[PDB]
Order: sequence, then structure tokens, then C-alpha cells
Amino acid sequence: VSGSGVCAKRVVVDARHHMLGRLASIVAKELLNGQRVVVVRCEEICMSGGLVRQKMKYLRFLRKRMNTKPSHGPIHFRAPAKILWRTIRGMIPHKTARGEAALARLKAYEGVPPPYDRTKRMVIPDALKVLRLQPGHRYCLLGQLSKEVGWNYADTIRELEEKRKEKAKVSYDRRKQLAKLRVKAEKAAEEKLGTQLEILAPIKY
Amino acid sequence: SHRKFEHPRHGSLGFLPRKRCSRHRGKVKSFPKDDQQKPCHLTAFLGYKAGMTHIVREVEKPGSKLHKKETCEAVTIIETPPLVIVGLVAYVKTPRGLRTLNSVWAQHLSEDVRRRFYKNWCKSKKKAFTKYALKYDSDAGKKEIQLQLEKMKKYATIVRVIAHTQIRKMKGLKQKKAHLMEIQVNGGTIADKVDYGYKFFEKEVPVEAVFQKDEMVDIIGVTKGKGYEGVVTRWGVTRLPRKTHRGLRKVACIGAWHPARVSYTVARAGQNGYHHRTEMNKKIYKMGKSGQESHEACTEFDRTEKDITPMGGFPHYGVVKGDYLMIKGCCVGPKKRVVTLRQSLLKQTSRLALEEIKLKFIDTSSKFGHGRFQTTDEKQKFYG
Amino acid sequence: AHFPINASITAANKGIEIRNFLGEKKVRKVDMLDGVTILRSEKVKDEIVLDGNDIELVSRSAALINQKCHVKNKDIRKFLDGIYVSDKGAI
Amino acid sequence: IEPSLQALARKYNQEKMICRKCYARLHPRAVNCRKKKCGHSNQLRPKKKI
RNA sequence: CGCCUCGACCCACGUUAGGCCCAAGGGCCCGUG
RNA sequence: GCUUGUGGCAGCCAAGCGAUAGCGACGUUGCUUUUUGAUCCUUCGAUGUCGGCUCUUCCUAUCAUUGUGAAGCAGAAUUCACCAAGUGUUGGAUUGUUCACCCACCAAUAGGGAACGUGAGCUGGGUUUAGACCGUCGUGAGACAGGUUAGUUUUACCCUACUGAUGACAGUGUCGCGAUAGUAAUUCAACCUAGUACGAGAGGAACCGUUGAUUCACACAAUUGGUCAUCGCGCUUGGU
RNA sequence: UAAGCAGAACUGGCGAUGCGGGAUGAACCGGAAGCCGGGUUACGGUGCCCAACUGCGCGCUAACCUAGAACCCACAAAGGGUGUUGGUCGA
Ligand SMILES: [K+]
Ligand SMILES: [K+]
Ligand SMILES: [K+]
Ligand SMILES: [K+]
Ligand SMILES: [K+]
Ligand SMILES: [K+]
Ligand SMILES: [K+]
Ligand SMILES: [K+]
Ligand SMILES: [K+]
Ligand SMILES: [Mg+2]
Ligand SMILES: [Mg+2]
Ligand SMILES: [Mg+2]
Ligand SMILES: [Mg+2]
Ligand SMILES: [Mg+2]
Ligand SMILES: [Mg+2]
Ligand SMILES: [Mg+2]
Ligand SMILES: [Mg+2]
Ligand SMILES: [Mg+2]
Ligand SMILES: [Mg+2]
Ligand SMILES: [Mg+2]
Ligand SMILES: [Mg+2]
Ligand SMILES: [Mg+2]
Ligand SMILES: [Mg+2]
Ligand SMILES: [Mg+2]
Ligand SMILES: [Mg+2]
Ligand SMILES: [Mg+2]
Ligand SMILES: [Mg+2]
Ligand SMILES: [Mg+2]
Ligand SMILES: [Mg+2]
Ligand SMILES: [Mg+2]
Ligand SMILES: [Mg+2]
Ligand SMILES: [Mg+2]
Ligand SMILES: [Mg+2]
Ligand SMILES: [Mg+2]
Ligand SMILES: [Mg+2]
Ligand SMILES: [Mg+2]
Ligand SMILES: [Mg+2]
Ligand SMILES: [Mg+2]
Ligand SMILES: [Mg+2]
Ligand SMILES: [Zn+2]
Repeated sequence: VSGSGVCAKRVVVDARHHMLGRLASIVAKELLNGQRVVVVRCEEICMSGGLVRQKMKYLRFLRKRMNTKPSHGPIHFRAPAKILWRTIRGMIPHKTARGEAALARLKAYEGVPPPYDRTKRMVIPDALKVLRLQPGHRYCLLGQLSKEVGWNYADTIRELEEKRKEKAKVSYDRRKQLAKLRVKAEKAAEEKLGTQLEILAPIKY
Repeated sequence: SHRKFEHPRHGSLGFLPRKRCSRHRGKVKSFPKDDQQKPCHLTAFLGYKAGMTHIVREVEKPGSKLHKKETCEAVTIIETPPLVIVGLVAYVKTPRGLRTLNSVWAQHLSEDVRRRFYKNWCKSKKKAFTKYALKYDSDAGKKEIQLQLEKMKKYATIVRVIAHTQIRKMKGLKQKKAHLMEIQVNGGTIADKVDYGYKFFEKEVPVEAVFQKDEMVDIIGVTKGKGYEGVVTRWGVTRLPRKTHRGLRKVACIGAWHPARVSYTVARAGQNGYHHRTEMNKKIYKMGKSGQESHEACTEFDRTEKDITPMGGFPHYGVVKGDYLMIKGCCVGPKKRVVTLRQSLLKQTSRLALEEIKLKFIDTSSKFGHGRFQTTDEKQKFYG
Repeated sequence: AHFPINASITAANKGIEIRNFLGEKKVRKVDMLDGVTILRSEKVKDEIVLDGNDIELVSRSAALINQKCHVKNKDIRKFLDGIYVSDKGAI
Repeated sequence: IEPSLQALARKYNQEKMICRKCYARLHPRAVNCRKKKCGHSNQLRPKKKI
């Protein structure tokens, strides 16, 4: 796996319904290559194996702790965005200055906070669950695992996300009216300059 | 190898680290859950520990050997004059937790509370809130105040009042700097809370608006400091034999060869006392209201005219002239220490919770010795 | 066998109150699941009849009643007291 | 208890099979145990009667 | 909250045993000095 | 450290006992490293060798306590098994013990690891220097893994770890948020249930409720108790 | 009984030896070497750490035991399963 090569200012990835370790693998390569990646909706990342297998995996991780000073030992983050942050860190040479810089280019969020609610959010085809998992096999959502092990901001995330989807639904209705107006405009402008646009006919889709 | 005999460990690991508190005034770490059906009310109060005395009462408790018999009980007196509301603070929800939305302050703030904003009040020009007070004079300024309040009603999910004590009423405290705290309003809708807290600006809220007799409350404060202390007193470990070379007031083994480190669970010497503590389920036996018969230490069975203050004053405190609470048992901290009183976080559906207290006698003998008189009048009539 | 089980329907249909099971002082309360009705039957001595539209919800409510009346710490081959489904059908 | 109601109560307390490994209580027509810890054993015996 | 010494162009929710589709493999932009 | 014969623990078959409630011979498969051996890899310009006291963590092959399944489970009691290491597992006589064995209490008095945890923590009763008895052995000097009695226990101010204490990090102060880390409560009794369920009888439960207590933790000093150089007051010896 | 035990036969190796792989390691696999440029391989690999496919193709597996996943090598047995998938011999 190499980088995207798309050389933008920052790519915003909609993490919903992606496989956690396959998403973290691609993002880690992007960060190591110099790209800034913003991951939103980390509460809806999917992990293969249902809730039960994933929950006991975290409980075994929660067992690990420095016997003589626990505040020194492993830090067990409960939020979905910090869980994904730590999964990515495991795939990065983070004790070197290069990996330190790579991990500083990653931003992870639960829900879609501003300004990314009004930007374009992409998907990773080879991390999507619909292309990665057989339809009958078990899986769980990151927010469900996080809620089971101590995360307490699932309700505020859900309430904010409903408000965001209402605003986006209204913006979608407005965009559909402007699209119908556009199609009428290109129809009327088609005849008004009918002769000039003959070269565009064979490549019209 | 395993230890030869079992005994439980000395001290609790749940109060770690045993350090000095970072604050002096006790802090509410969790307010009661808001029930929007109930009327708007405050959930906490500030008071000052005056002293201890003992009361006698007849117990009504079926099934107990104390039933219909009198008991002697030690009580703590907390002087609680009314608080002044001087502001409002709003909180909105956020994926990172609660966040302060905005705050609105009253036009008039006493110099006692304004001293809280200064390290050296008498060397300064005392400019705090001098320009903020100008919003209440113009008309554009009043528009901002109303706009801030309307923002509170629309966006806030938690509304808290900013209140301060009238610390100069207790002369024996010898302090002019008031104590300031945020108190949550726990009734009604958000618009109800904002309207309720705004009508209280520059107004005195008495202790009876917050608590009632025979209620279980939680007391928050900082315990008495004791400085550097050894393991025997700080943690309660046992002394070593008299024969012990280099002293006997230590822990003998502070760990095994492996792990090759000292653990956080082993008792060590350090700071003892001056810790933040939240103590719950303290019953209110009496509410002494200034200017009423309930302020006196006379009961229905004892008609002797006497005040709550013991003969010669409360030792190291002074005379209680303001409103006060009588509370069963002991209370955190020394005398004069500011204490935070909070409503119970859980439902008090219990016999001890629901018991009705009827006092038979209040001791007002001097606590500075083996006092034997209840009043100065009785002492002078005895000696001629 | 010895202690007559006393059942009381709380709402019009929603609740049942079991007391004196094996002569105990505990009160067993079972709330019928959504859409399920219960009636202390007539024409039969000690029958309760549960009614509803969903087979899983009616059968689960009968399971709740039976499982709250388990004999503890005794030989249940001898102490056969309980509330047991006697007939399941679709009216 | 009337004999007819006795038969009803024995349908749940008595007419059962017991796993000889994990002691699980099984329906009378069971041939294998329902439990993973005993490996779904076929070594079953009837529940003993009073 | 108070007090002042290198065109970096692009906002749907949701579902894949379903909503013409069958990838932005698109669209927009004097894209021209 | 390797090994696991021996030690300990767990299985498979089923002749029998009373086939598989509970057991289980003749055979046979394993696991473990708190036994003891076997080895001699590390350490001989030295890693302080027994035991106990103190203190903290850890395991589970669970003794009690929570929830259950089984019985040759009527009740009461007991036994087998499961999920379970959250909380407990004590005061003493003899002995240097470890191990043991008795007394007593208890819900119960389970088993173990951490350089056979822990000596710059103690102690020094035992082992094991030099003094000295006895028995046996030796011609003798002397020996004994046999008994007996007397026999100096050093240093931390360094680094880390741990416990607390200040503190910079683009003005200053007040009020806040809360990622993360820690964490805690525990067991028993009395009364009612009830001399009831059960049982031929003898015997004999429990839930709910109520009232207490144990172990632990965190505070506090109204009262009781303790503490004196209040050198506060009094008395008093000798001197001056 | 066994042992990273103790002792022999043939050859190689380490000791005396770097270098690539086996995460790590005297001995295992590859391969032995002056200072360099370019090309290609061995062993071993191609989701990220990590250079190289989330490559093309068929099955099997679902682990509510920490499913499983690189010679030496870092273990597992007798015995079981109406889990599931292939077969064989019969009524
Ligand atoms: K020990
Ligand atoms: K104490
Ligand atoms: K002691
Ligand atoms: K400021
Ligand atoms: K063995
Ligand atoms: K040596
Ligand atoms: K001597
Ligand atoms: K917590
Ligand atoms: K098979
Ligand atoms: Mg690569
Ligand atoms: Mg936590
Ligand atoms: Mg033990
Ligand atoms: Mg809090
Ligand atoms: Mg000494
Ligand atoms: Mg006093
Ligand atoms: Mg019984
Ligand atoms: Mg053996
Ligand atoms: Mg045998
Ligand atoms: Mg040496
Ligand atoms: Mg040493
Ligand atoms: Mg040394
Ligand atoms: Mg177990
Ligand atoms: Mg335990
Ligand atoms: Mg050992
Ligand atoms: Mg040792
Ligand atoms: Mg020493
Ligand atoms: Mg020692
Ligand atoms: Mg030492
Ligand atoms: Mg000695
Ligand atoms: Mg000697
Ligand atoms: Mg001789
Ligand atoms: Mg001696
Ligand atoms: Mg009878
Ligand atoms: Mg040599
Ligand atoms: Mg060499
Ligand atoms: Mg080359
Ligand atoms: Mg693939
Ligand atoms: Mg390896
Ligand atoms: Mg097999
Ligand atoms: Zn079974």
C-alpha cells in the first residue's frame, strides 16, 4: 500500500461503515507520506467479530497496567475517536520524530463537528464493510463497544448528529430545486446556441 | 512465599494521593440530578463551623431498645446566614462534556465579594466590575444583558447561580473576603431557571429556602491539617518491637525483591490531614432562624431562656447571631472552617432518613472547661 | 400442596400479584409485556389466562410468571408448587 | 395436590435428562448435551425420581 | 468572565438479498494574458 | 535454569461396590514446579544461607461467603459439580523451627508464589569460628552430619523507585469543565416468619420486614478516658 | 525416567566470521568478505510498523477458550462432539 498521491490540503474521510484496522492501515500510510487526514464519525466504525469478542478484547487490554504505578502504565481511552487514534498509532513508528510528525497530521472526531459538516467527506473503497465482510458475519460499531466500556458521550453525539442531519436534509431539498432549475436552463441554452455545441454531442454521456 | 497470616490492608487506596487539597473551600463535585417537574430551587449552601454540643431527645423507633427512651447525641453547629446572588452561569452540552456558555453579573456587588478578586485589595484601585456596571445605565448596555439572558434560555442545559456569603456578619472570623460559589438550580424548565435566578440578583436567599428540618444532607470541606506524619499515624500500621534497631515507627518490609520498585500501595510517610472530603447522610436536627423562637436553645420540655451559644462563647469561634443548622454528629474541618452543604444525591427512603426529631434539652454549658451552669444568670444566682 | 397461591390482577390486565407462594412474605410482581392481557379465570379453579396478538410476547409473559415462582433450596421433585403453562393455543 | 396437577408439575421438575458430565438438565428426548464445556456429550441419564 | 501598566473548486440521509445506477472513471470554473 | 523419576494434582476404559448418585480394581494418558532427587550452565578479586515479626501485591488446583446444576436431595444436615479470586481465613499451650499436635472461638479457620518475597527493616532462638562439659570413636593430636552451655549483626548524604513539598512553560485574577488514574465496604446475629412448610415421629427451614453487632475505611472532640514544664493552683522534703 | 545430562562413529559448523533472513539469539536457512558504480538473485517476504500486490483463483474455518497465523522454536496427549465439510461400506 502506497499513498493516495492526491496532494491536497487535507482529505476528510467519512469513517461510517469502514473496517477499523483496514481504515487505520490506509490512513497511517497517508499520514506517513505527508497528507493531513481528518476522520469524522469514528463512532460508526465497524470491527469484524461481534460485540462479545470485541468487548472481551478490550477487557483484556484493560487488565494491562503497571503494577507499581498505574498512572504510568497503559492509558485506556474510551472514546471512539481516541480508540481509533491509538489503533493508528500502533501502525506508525511513533517514537521517532518522523512518526511524531505523521501522527500530528491526523484529526479524529465523533460525529461531524464544524467546519466539516459543510465540506466533502470521502470513503475508502478497500475499507468499506460492504466490500470487506460477508453479509452474514458478525460485527459491532465502535460507539457500541465504547459505550460498553465507559464512554458517556454517546447521547450528546447522537443528539448533535440528529440536528446536523435535519439541517443537511433541508439543504438537500434546496439543492434539488436548484438542479431542476439548472436542467431547464441548460435545455433553453441548448437551442439558443444549438449550432456552436455540435462538437460536444459525441461526448455527452 | 505467602504471608503466614492474613489481615486486611491498612487504609484505603480510594483517597489517594494523601496530599494537601488544592482548594480551601470545599467543592461540589456533582450536583443532584435535575427533575424538571419540581419547582426551581437551589441545591447547595455555604456555612461556617461554629462548634459542637450535645442534645437529649426521646427516640421513637419501634423494634429498638431505645424506643420511647431518651438518648444523648453530639451535634455540630453551622452558622448559615443568607447568601447573596450576584450572577448567573449557563452550561451547554458538548462531546467533551459541559462547557460554560456565558455569565451575567448583577449591577451592585459588595466590596466583600469584590475582595475575592484581589490578592491585595488595599494596594489596588479596586477597578473590578467598574466598567461592567455601566451596562445597566445606558440602553445599548441593557440590550446586551437581555440578549445574554435570552441566549441562556435558548441554548443552556444547566443553569447555575453565582452566590457569595456575607462573611462580615461573623465578626469572629476576622475576615472581610467573601466566599463565592456556583449553585445549580434544579427545577422547572431552562427558561424557569433563568427567570428564577435573575429575580434573585442582589438579594438574600436564606438557608430555609434550601434545606428543611429532619433532612439528610452532604457536607463538603477540607479536613484539619496535621503536617508531615509517619506511617503509624498517617496509615495506622502497627508498631515494631521495642528492641528494633534504628526505631520502631516504620513499615518493616516495603516490598519484595520483585517487582524491583516500591509500589504505590505501600504505606509511606508524608502529609496527613487537610484533605477534601465529601460526607453524606448528616441529619438536620434544627433550623435556628434569626428573629424567631427557634433560634433559642430552649425546647418544648425546657423553657429556660438561653441562646444557642455556650457560656463564654463557642471556643475559638465566637457568638452565633445569624441563622444556623443543628446537625447530628461530627463535621469536617476545624472551627471557623467554611463548609459546603449539598442536597443528597440519592432518595432518602429510610427510617433514619424519615425520622422526626424532637429535642428535649440542649446543653449550653461552657465548653472551655468542666462547665456546670447553663446560663450566666444561673452562675451568678448560685454564688450570690 | 399446602399454601394457597393468591394472585391479584393489578390493572385491568397489565399486572399480576403473587403472594403466599410457599407461605412466604415476599410479593412477586410481574408486569405483562406490551399488548398482553391477563385475567384470573372463572369456570376453572386456579387458572390464569394470558391473551395477546404476538406469540413471543404472550409466551414470554407466561415465562416470566413461571420463573418468578421457582422453589429454592428444597427438593423440587417433592416441592412441586409453582405456576405452569397448561395450554398454549391460538383461541 | 390433585394427581392431574401433579402430572403438570412433573413436566417441568421431573421428566428431564441429566448430562453425566456437566449435570445439565435436558428435555426428555435429548441425545446430546447443549453445553460447550462438556463437548456436547451423548452420555446422558434420566433424572432420578422420588 | 473581570481588570489594562500553483484550479489547493465541490455539505444527502441511508441501503447493498437494494436504492436510471453498474464508482468523482463525475461535475464546475475563459481552462486562453 | 533444564528434567520430572519421586512429590502433588487431573483424566480415559469399566470388572466390581452401592457399572457410572457417590465410588471404582486390573490397565492406560496427562499436567504442575510450594517436595525430593538428577545435572553442574551462572556466581568463589563474596548475590549476607534457617525461622519468626512487619508490609504489599499476585495465583487458583475454592475453605467460607454470592448465584446455580445433581443426589441413594422429605425437612434439617451432608456430598458431587459449575460461574466465580469481590471479601475473609483468627486468639493461644509445647517446640528455634519450617512441619506438627492439642485448647478455644468462628461463616470459615483453603492451598500456594513473588531470589524457598522481605537482615544498609528488625531479631538472633537454630545452623556455623575461637572457651568449655558428656557419650561413642581414636595410641595420640583430634573427630562426630550426637547432646549441652557462653559467644561484636557495619555504611546511604549517590542514581532510580516510592511518599509527600515548591515550580517555569507570553499579563493577571475569579469561577468552571473533565480526558485519564485510583477506589471499598464486609460478614454475622436476634425478633417476626414458626414450633410453621416437610415429616409416622424424632426433629425442623427459608424469603419479605425490623433491630443490632463484626471486620474495614473516612472524619471528628459535645461528653468519658489518657497526656503537663499551662511550670495554672495547692501541699510538701533538704538547702538557701 | 529424563535433562540446555553424561559418553562414542562419519561429516559439517561455531570457536577464529562479518553480511541477508528466522521480531530477538555463537551453531538454524542463505551465503562467506579489498574501496565503489550499474544490473540480477539466494533464504525470506509484498495491510501498516517495513522495501515490495489490500494482485489474479478454488475451497475450508466462525473459535460466547486470548480462533489461527514461519524449519530449528520456544510444547501438548489418551479420549470425545447430532459444529461443519468431504469420502467408504451397508439396510
Ligand atoms: K513469607
Ligand atoms: K483515627
Ligand atoms: K505492635
Ligand atoms: K482574561
Ligand atoms: K511428575
Ligand atoms: K562463590
Ligand atoms: K555471657
Ligand atoms: K470511576
Ligand atoms: K468431524
Ligand atoms: Mg511498503
Ligand atoms: Mg476508570
Ligand atoms: Mg494465604
Ligand atoms: Mg464530578
Ligand atoms: Mg538491637
Ligand atoms: Mg473543652
Ligand atoms: Mg435440604
Ligand atoms: Mg507421580
Ligand atoms: Mg489404579
Ligand atoms: Mg563477584
Ligand atoms: Mg544485595
Ligand atoms: Mg555485597
Ligand atoms: Mg475455577
Ligand atoms: Mg481472594
Ligand atoms: Mg519456591
Ligand atoms: Mg529467602
Ligand atoms: Mg543486615
Ligand atoms: Mg533474617
Ligand atoms: Mg534487603
Ligand atoms: Mg545463637
Ligand atoms: Mg564452639
Ligand atoms: Mg580411648
Ligand atoms: Mg550456645
Ligand atoms: Mg405436618
Ligand atoms: Mg579459544
Ligand atoms: Mg569467543
Ligand atoms: Mg547493486
Ligand atoms: Mg485478499
Ligand atoms: Mg521466533
Ligand atoms: Mg480426537
Ligand atoms: Zn453436558
